[PDB]
Amino acid sequence: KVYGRCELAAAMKRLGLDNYRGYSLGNWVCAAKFESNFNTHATNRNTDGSTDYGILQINSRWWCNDGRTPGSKNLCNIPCSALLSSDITASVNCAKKIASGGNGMNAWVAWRNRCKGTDVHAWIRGCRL
Amino acid sequence: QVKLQQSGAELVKPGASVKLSCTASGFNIKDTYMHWVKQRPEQGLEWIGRIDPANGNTKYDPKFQGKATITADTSSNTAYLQLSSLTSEDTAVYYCARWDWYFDVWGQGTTVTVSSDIELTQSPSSMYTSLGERVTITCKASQDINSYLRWFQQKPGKSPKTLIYYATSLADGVPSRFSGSGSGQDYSLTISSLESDDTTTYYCLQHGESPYTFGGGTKLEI
Repeated sequence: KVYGRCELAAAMKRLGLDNYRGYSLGNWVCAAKFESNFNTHATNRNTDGSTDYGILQINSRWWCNDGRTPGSKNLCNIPCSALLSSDITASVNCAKKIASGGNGMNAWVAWRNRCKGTDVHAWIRGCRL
Repeated sequence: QVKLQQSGAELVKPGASVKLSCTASGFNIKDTYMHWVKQRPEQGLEWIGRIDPANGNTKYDPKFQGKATITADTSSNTAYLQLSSLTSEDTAVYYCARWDWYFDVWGQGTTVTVSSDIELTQSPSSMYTSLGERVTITCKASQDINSYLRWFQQKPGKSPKTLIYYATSLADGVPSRFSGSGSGQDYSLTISSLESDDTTTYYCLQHGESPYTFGGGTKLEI
Protein backbone atom coordinates (compact mmCIF):
# COMPACT_ATOMS: atom_id res chain seq x y z
CA LYS A 1 0.00 0.00 0.00
CA VAL A 2 1.14 3.60 -0.35
CA TYR A 3 1.38 5.42 3.00
CA GLY A 4 0.42 9.02 3.51
CA ARG A 5 3.22 11.04 5.08
CA CYS A 6 1.55 11.80 8.40
CA GLU A 7 0.16 8.32 9.00
CA LEU A 8 3.63 6.83 8.39
CA ALA A 9 5.12 9.38 10.82
CA ALA A 10 2.64 8.37 13.51
CA ALA A 11 3.20 4.61 13.16
CA MET A 12 7.03 5.20 13.07
CA LYS A 13 6.93 7.33 16.24
CA ARG A 14 4.71 4.79 18.02
CA LEU A 15 7.18 2.05 17.05
CA GLY A 16 10.05 4.09 18.54
CA LEU A 17 12.09 5.70 15.75
CA ASP A 18 11.74 9.31 16.94
CA ASN A 19 15.31 10.16 17.91
CA TYR A 20 16.44 6.53 17.49
CA ARG A 21 20.29 6.62 17.48
CA GLY A 22 19.83 10.34 17.68
CA TYR A 23 17.97 10.67 14.33
CA SER A 24 14.78 12.75 14.49
CA LEU A 25 11.51 11.31 13.18
CA GLY A 26 11.65 13.39 9.99
CA ASN A 27 14.80 11.45 9.03
CA TRP A 28 12.93 8.12 8.83
CA VAL A 29 9.92 9.62 7.11
CA CYS A 30 12.19 11.26 4.53
CA ALA A 31 14.10 7.96 4.09
CA ALA A 32 10.87 6.06 3.32
CA LYS A 33 9.88 8.79 0.89
CA PHE A 34 13.11 8.55 -1.15
CA GLU A 35 13.81 4.82 -0.65
CA SER A 36 10.39 3.55 -1.73
CA ASN A 37 8.09 6.51 -2.38
CA PHE A 38 6.17 5.31 0.75
CA ASN A 39 5.18 2.06 -1.06
CA THR A 40 5.25 -1.02 1.20
CA HIS A 41 5.51 -3.34 -1.83
CA ALA A 42 8.60 -1.64 -3.35
CA THR A 43 11.45 -4.02 -4.41
CA ASN A 44 14.87 -3.12 -6.01
CA ARG A 45 17.34 -5.72 -7.36
CA ASN A 46 21.08 -5.12 -6.84
CA THR A 47 24.11 -6.24 -8.86
CA ASP A 48 25.33 -8.48 -6.00
CA GLY A 49 22.13 -10.52 -6.35
CA SER A 50 20.54 -8.97 -3.28
CA THR A 51 17.16 -7.25 -3.40
CA ASP A 52 15.96 -4.28 -1.24
CA TYR A 53 12.45 -4.80 0.25
CA GLY A 54 9.58 -2.63 1.49
CA ILE A 55 8.99 0.91 2.76
CA LEU A 56 12.62 1.12 4.04
CA GLN A 57 14.25 -0.99 1.31
CA ILE A 58 15.92 -3.44 3.72
CA ASN A 59 18.67 -5.38 1.94
CA SER A 60 18.48 -9.14 1.41
CA ARG A 61 22.21 -9.78 1.79
CA TRP A 62 22.46 -8.92 5.47
CA TRP A 63 18.97 -8.45 6.91
CA CYS A 64 16.33 -10.88 5.72
CA ASN A 65 16.17 -14.17 3.86
CA ASP A 66 14.90 -14.35 0.32
CA GLY A 67 16.62 -17.65 -0.58
CA ARG A 68 18.23 -16.13 -3.68
CA THR A 69 21.00 -13.90 -2.23
CA PRO A 70 24.37 -15.69 -2.27
CA GLY A 71 26.19 -15.00 1.02
CA SER A 72 23.18 -13.89 3.02
CA LYS A 73 23.19 -13.32 6.75
CA ASN A 74 19.63 -12.92 8.10
CA LEU A 75 20.43 -10.59 11.02
CA CYS A 76 16.72 -9.72 11.40
CA ASN A 77 15.79 -13.42 11.31
CA ILE A 78 12.86 -13.04 8.93
CA PRO A 79 11.82 -13.78 5.38
CA CYS A 80 11.98 -10.69 3.17
CA SER A 81 8.28 -11.34 2.32
CA ALA A 82 7.58 -10.02 5.88
CA LEU A 83 9.05 -6.64 4.94
CA LEU A 84 6.43 -6.14 2.22
CA SER A 85 3.47 -5.90 4.60
CA SER A 86 1.07 -3.01 5.21
CA ASP A 87 2.11 -3.52 8.81
CA ILE A 88 5.56 -1.90 9.07
CA THR A 89 6.33 -3.40 12.47
CA ALA A 90 8.93 -5.87 11.16
CA SER A 91 10.62 -3.31 8.85
CA VAL A 92 10.94 -0.72 11.66
CA ASN A 93 12.31 -3.29 14.08
CA CYS A 94 14.86 -4.43 11.45
CA ALA A 95 15.67 -0.81 10.49
CA LYS A 96 16.60 -0.12 14.16
CA LYS A 97 19.27 -2.82 13.86
CA ILE A 98 20.54 -1.46 10.55
CA ALA A 99 20.95 1.95 12.20
CA SER A 100 22.92 0.70 15.24
CA GLY A 101 26.04 -0.75 13.57
CA GLY A 102 28.28 2.29 14.30
CA ASN A 103 27.59 4.16 11.06
CA GLY A 104 24.13 5.74 11.60
CA MET A 105 21.65 5.86 8.71
CA ASN A 106 24.37 5.92 6.02
CA ALA A 107 23.47 2.51 4.54
CA TRP A 108 20.22 4.03 3.21
CA VAL A 109 21.78 5.63 0.12
CA ALA A 110 18.66 7.52 -0.97
CA TRP A 111 18.42 8.99 2.58
CA ARG A 112 22.05 10.03 2.25
CA ASN A 113 21.51 11.71 -1.12
CA ARG A 114 18.07 13.25 -0.53
CA CYS A 115 17.46 13.66 3.22
CA LYS A 116 20.69 13.97 5.15
CA GLY A 117 21.55 17.50 6.34
CA THR A 118 18.31 18.87 4.89
CA ASP A 119 15.36 20.24 6.91
CA VAL A 120 13.92 16.80 7.54
CA HIS A 121 11.54 18.23 10.23
CA ALA A 122 9.41 19.55 7.37
CA TRP A 123 8.36 15.96 6.57
CA ILE A 124 6.30 15.82 9.80
CA ARG A 125 4.86 19.37 9.94
CA GLY A 126 1.05 19.33 9.94
CA CYS A 127 0.81 15.84 11.41
CA ARG A 128 -0.94 14.89 14.65
CA LEU A 129 1.65 12.69 16.45
CA GLN B 1 41.73 -1.53 -1.92
CA VAL B 2 39.37 -0.13 0.76
CA LYS B 3 41.62 1.58 3.37
CA LEU B 4 42.50 4.06 6.16
CA GLN B 5 46.15 5.30 6.03
CA GLN B 6 47.20 6.71 9.42
CA SER B 7 49.72 9.47 9.26
CA GLY B 8 52.70 9.46 11.53
CA ALA B 9 54.63 7.85 14.48
CA GLU B 10 55.58 10.58 16.95
CA LEU B 11 57.81 11.24 19.97
CA VAL B 12 56.97 14.28 22.18
CA LYS B 13 57.78 15.72 25.64
CA PRO B 14 55.27 15.71 28.52
CA GLY B 15 52.89 18.65 28.04
CA ALA B 16 53.16 18.82 24.24
CA SER B 17 50.34 18.43 21.71
CA VAL B 18 50.09 16.09 18.69
CA LYS B 19 47.51 15.98 15.89
CA LEU B 20 47.24 12.73 13.95
CA SER B 21 45.58 12.05 10.70
CA CYS B 22 43.68 9.29 8.97
CA THR B 23 43.02 9.67 5.21
CA ALA B 24 40.66 7.15 3.57
CA SER B 25 40.49 5.58 0.10
CA GLY B 26 37.74 3.56 -1.55
CA PHE B 27 34.86 5.46 0.16
CA ASN B 28 34.07 9.08 1.17
CA ILE B 29 34.35 9.80 4.91
CA LYS B 30 31.40 12.26 4.61
CA ASP B 31 29.32 9.12 4.09
CA THR B 32 30.32 7.55 7.43
CA TYR B 33 31.02 7.92 11.09
CA MET B 34 34.83 7.99 11.74
CA HIS B 35 35.77 6.47 15.09
CA TRP B 36 39.03 6.82 17.07
CA VAL B 37 40.40 4.11 19.47
CA LYS B 38 43.28 4.17 21.97
CA GLN B 39 45.45 1.18 23.01
CA ARG B 40 48.22 1.46 25.64
CA PRO B 41 51.36 -0.69 25.36
CA GLU B 42 50.27 -3.98 26.99
CA GLN B 43 46.73 -2.80 27.57
CA GLY B 44 43.28 -2.88 26.06
CA LEU B 45 41.15 -1.00 23.53
CA GLU B 46 39.42 2.25 24.53
CA TRP B 47 36.80 4.11 22.46
CA ILE B 48 37.70 7.80 22.36
CA GLY B 49 34.94 9.22 20.16
CA ARG B 50 33.52 9.45 16.69
CA ILE B 51 32.88 12.29 14.31
CA ASP B 52 30.23 12.55 11.60
CA PRO B 53 32.24 14.37 8.91
CA ALA B 54 29.21 15.48 6.87
CA ASN B 55 28.13 17.90 9.63
CA GLY B 56 31.06 17.83 12.05
CA ASN B 57 29.06 16.57 15.05
CA THR B 58 31.18 14.55 17.48
CA LYS B 59 30.54 12.24 20.39
CA TYR B 60 33.04 11.35 23.08
CA ASP B 61 33.72 9.13 26.05
CA PRO B 62 33.51 12.01 28.56
CA LYS B 63 36.94 11.06 30.03
CA PHE B 64 38.64 12.10 26.76
CA GLN B 65 36.69 15.34 26.22
CA GLY B 66 39.14 18.20 26.82
CA LYS B 67 42.22 16.06 26.06
CA ALA B 68 41.32 14.57 22.65
CA THR B 69 39.60 16.40 19.83
CA ILE B 70 38.29 14.74 16.69
CA THR B 71 38.10 16.86 13.52
CA ALA B 72 37.41 15.97 9.86
CA ASP B 73 37.98 17.51 6.46
CA THR B 74 35.84 16.03 3.70
CA SER B 75 37.62 17.56 0.68
CA SER B 76 40.81 15.78 1.77
CA ASN B 77 38.91 12.73 2.93
CA THR B 78 40.78 13.05 6.21
CA ALA B 79 39.73 12.70 9.87
CA TYR B 80 42.09 13.95 12.64
CA LEU B 81 42.86 13.43 16.30
CA GLN B 82 44.28 16.25 18.41
CA LEU B 83 45.77 15.35 21.79
CA SER B 84 46.71 17.97 24.35
CA SER B 85 48.93 18.23 27.44
CA LEU B 86 50.45 14.80 26.77
CA THR B 87 51.41 12.59 29.69
CA SER B 88 52.90 9.18 30.44
CA GLU B 89 49.39 7.67 30.30
CA ASP B 90 48.97 8.89 26.71
CA THR B 91 51.84 6.78 25.30
CA ALA B 92 49.74 4.51 23.06
CA VAL B 93 48.80 3.34 19.62
CA TYR B 94 45.83 5.34 18.24
CA TYR B 95 43.58 3.84 15.56
CA CYS B 96 40.92 5.40 13.35
CA ALA B 97 38.16 3.07 12.11
CA ARG B 98 34.93 2.87 10.12
CA TRP B 99 32.44 0.55 11.81
CA ASP B 100 29.52 -0.67 9.76
CA TRP B 101 27.80 -4.04 9.56
CA TYR B 102 30.17 -6.32 7.58
CA PHE B 103 32.26 -3.29 6.49
CA ASP B 104 34.52 -2.66 9.50
CA VAL B 105 37.96 -1.35 8.44
CA TRP B 106 40.70 0.08 10.77
CA GLY B 107 43.82 2.15 10.04
CA GLN B 108 47.26 0.48 10.70
CA GLY B 109 47.51 2.54 13.87
CA THR B 110 49.82 5.32 15.03
CA THR B 111 52.18 5.15 17.95
CA VAL B 112 52.48 8.22 20.12
CA THR B 113 55.34 8.04 22.63
CA VAL B 114 55.56 10.58 25.43
CA SER B 115 59.18 10.71 26.61
CA SER B 116 60.88 12.49 29.51
CA ASP B 117 28.66 3.70 31.38
CA ILE B 118 28.39 0.10 30.35
CA GLU B 119 30.89 -2.32 31.80
CA LEU B 120 32.20 -5.24 29.72
CA THR B 121 33.81 -8.10 31.69
CA GLN B 122 35.97 -10.59 29.84
CA SER B 123 36.89 -13.95 31.31
CA PRO B 124 39.72 -15.38 31.32
CA SER B 125 42.20 -12.48 31.16
CA SER B 126 44.82 -14.83 29.69
CA MET B 127 44.83 -18.59 28.92
CA TYR B 128 46.94 -21.48 27.60
CA THR B 129 45.19 -23.74 25.12
CA SER B 130 46.06 -26.77 23.07
CA LEU B 131 46.44 -27.60 19.44
CA GLY B 132 42.84 -28.84 18.82
CA GLU B 133 40.97 -27.95 22.05
CA ARG B 134 37.51 -26.38 22.49
CA VAL B 135 37.80 -22.78 23.65
CA THR B 136 35.01 -20.60 25.05
CA ILE B 137 35.66 -16.98 26.12
CA THR B 138 32.89 -14.89 27.72
CA CYS B 139 31.72 -11.29 27.82
CA LYS B 140 29.36 -9.95 30.49
CA ALA B 141 27.70 -6.55 30.49
CA SER B 142 25.04 -4.41 32.24
CA GLN B 143 22.32 -4.85 29.64
CA ASP B 144 23.76 -4.60 26.13
CA ILE B 145 20.25 -4.24 24.51
CA ASN B 146 19.71 -6.99 21.99
CA SER B 147 23.08 -8.13 20.92
CA TYR B 148 24.98 -5.04 19.84
CA LEU B 149 28.30 -6.75 20.38
CA ARG B 150 31.27 -7.27 18.14
CA TRP B 151 34.05 -9.83 18.58
CA PHE B 152 37.51 -8.61 17.42
CA GLN B 153 40.74 -10.64 17.13
CA GLN B 154 44.06 -8.83 17.47
CA LYS B 155 47.48 -10.37 16.80
CA PRO B 156 50.69 -8.83 18.11
CA GLY B 157 51.44 -5.82 15.94
CA LYS B 158 48.25 -5.82 13.83
CA SER B 159 44.98 -3.86 13.87
CA PRO B 160 42.04 -5.90 15.22
CA LYS B 161 39.95 -7.85 12.73
CA THR B 162 36.18 -8.35 13.18
CA LEU B 163 35.13 -11.97 13.59
CA ILE B 164 31.53 -11.64 14.75
CA TYR B 165 28.78 -9.09 14.18
CA TYR B 166 25.52 -8.73 16.10
CA ALA B 167 26.73 -11.26 18.61
CA THR B 168 26.31 -14.48 16.60
CA SER B 169 26.92 -13.76 12.88
CA LEU B 170 30.27 -14.62 11.37
CA ALA B 171 32.21 -11.97 9.50
CA ASP B 172 32.92 -12.59 5.83
CA GLY B 173 35.75 -15.04 5.35
CA VAL B 174 35.96 -16.21 8.94
CA PRO B 175 36.51 -19.93 9.42
CA SER B 176 33.61 -22.20 10.41
CA ARG B 177 35.37 -23.06 13.68
CA PHE B 178 34.46 -19.74 15.32
CA SER B 179 30.98 -18.98 16.66
CA GLY B 180 29.21 -16.54 18.96
CA SER B 181 26.26 -16.87 21.32
CA GLY B 182 24.02 -15.09 23.77
CA SER B 183 21.64 -12.17 23.89
CA GLY B 184 20.83 -9.80 26.78
CA GLN B 185 23.87 -9.31 29.00
CA ASP B 186 25.73 -12.63 28.59
CA TYR B 187 27.82 -13.44 25.54
CA SER B 188 30.45 -15.93 24.47
CA LEU B 189 32.88 -16.68 21.66
CA THR B 190 33.70 -20.33 21.02
CA ILE B 191 36.44 -21.79 18.85
CA SER B 192 35.83 -25.54 18.39
CA SER B 193 39.23 -27.12 17.44
CA LEU B 194 41.70 -24.30 18.29
CA GLU B 195 43.80 -23.88 15.11
CA SER B 196 47.35 -22.49 15.34
CA ASP B 197 46.28 -19.22 13.61
CA ASP B 198 44.04 -18.51 16.59
CA THR B 199 46.77 -17.41 19.03
CA THR B 200 45.98 -13.71 19.70
CA THR B 201 43.98 -11.29 21.92
CA TYR B 202 40.18 -11.31 21.69
CA TYR B 203 38.04 -8.28 22.52
CA CYS B 204 34.30 -7.76 22.82
CA LEU B 205 32.85 -4.30 22.07
CA GLN B 206 29.34 -3.17 22.97
CA HIS B 207 27.87 -0.59 20.59
CA GLY B 208 24.45 -0.73 22.21
CA GLU B 209 24.66 2.54 24.16
CA SER B 210 27.10 5.44 23.75
CA PRO B 211 30.04 5.64 25.00
CA TYR B 212 30.92 2.45 23.10
CA THR B 213 32.88 0.24 25.50
CA PHE B 214 35.38 -2.59 25.32
CA GLY B 215 35.95 -5.67 27.49
CA GLY B 216 39.44 -5.97 28.99
CA GLY B 217 40.37 -8.72 26.51
CA THR B 218 41.43 -12.35 26.44
CA LYS B 219 44.93 -13.43 25.38
CA LEU B 220 44.79 -16.96 23.98
CA GLU B 221 48.12 -18.81 23.95
CA ILE B 222 49.12 -22.02 22.16
